[PDB]
Amino acid sequence: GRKKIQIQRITDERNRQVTFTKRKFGLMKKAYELSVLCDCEIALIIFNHSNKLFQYASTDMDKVLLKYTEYNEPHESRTNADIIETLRKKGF
Amino acid sequence: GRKKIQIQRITDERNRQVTFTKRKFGLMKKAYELSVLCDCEIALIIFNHSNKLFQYASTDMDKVLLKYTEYNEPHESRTNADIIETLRKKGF
Amino acid sequence: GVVKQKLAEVILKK
DNA sequence: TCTTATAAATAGTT
DNA sequence: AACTATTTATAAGA
Repeated sequence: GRKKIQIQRITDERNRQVTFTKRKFGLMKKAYELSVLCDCEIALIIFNHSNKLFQYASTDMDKVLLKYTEYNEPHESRTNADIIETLRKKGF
Repeated sequence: GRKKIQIQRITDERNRQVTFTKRKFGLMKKAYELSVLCDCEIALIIFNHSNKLFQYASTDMDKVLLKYTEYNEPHESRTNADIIETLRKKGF
Repeated sequence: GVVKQKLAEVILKK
């Protein structure tokens, strides 16, 4: 972008909405590419500020969600805090 | 990158694995930023080629999944085909 | 656990 | 809503 | 597993 932004809540509603649309498409496009490049199945569930649901699935949402329910093994689990901790670890 | 790659499955197992790890972190980072910039809640479920599960949630995976189950309305739903169709809509 | 249970419960019934 | 200057992600090398 | 040159994504303008 023209300028580096801080990761913090956008106050201007229009800007936020504009950002939301563009970055969501951005995010789904990165997920498409990941799913194709590395033969992955991916599901993505987003609730905006207005609790409206936006979903993406590489192929079929219900297939992924059920396979999720069948999973019984300890696996990788990440949250915003993990990501933030991982970024502080390496700035350069 | 050093070169433009085609979006198509990576055959070299090591490369694929290397790409997978980097792009997954890439994807989770974009999800964190979306969730903070636009005050949205996000869950992400990935099954790799080996059907191993990797998951991310902005805050709490179980909270998002339950709110998903409670959803009772037509919403936006996208697949790889939508993305690919939209990439012809754009271009240059 | 119980959340996994509840998710499968609602995808099924469709 | 487009366009583009600049920031951020990443493919290939080593 | 580093590094960086290049590609990609995107913030701010218009």
